[PDB]
Amino acid sequence: VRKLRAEMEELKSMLSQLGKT
Amino acid sequence: VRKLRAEMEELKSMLSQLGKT
Amino acid sequence: VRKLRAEMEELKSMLSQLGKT
Amino acid sequence: VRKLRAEMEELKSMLSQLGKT
Repeated sequence: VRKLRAEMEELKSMLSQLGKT
Repeated sequence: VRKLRAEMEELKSMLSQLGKT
Repeated sequence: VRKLRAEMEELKSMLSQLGKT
Repeated sequence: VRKLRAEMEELKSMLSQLGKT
């Protein structure tokens, strides 16, 4: 679940990026 | 996963508000 | 992770609906 | 965790689509 966690970390960045628009 | 969950909850609320515009 | 997956699905569906406006 | 990962990918796709708007 290291890959799982890296995918979640990417998702968080994408979510915060849309949330700053 | 708490921090990811909170980022999703934030975006879901902002989208619901945008849908009332 | 069932509930986190459901929340992702809900958010995905909201984004989809926004993407059709 | 396969289903969580697949839903995450679908969510990321919708996030990317909106960033192209």
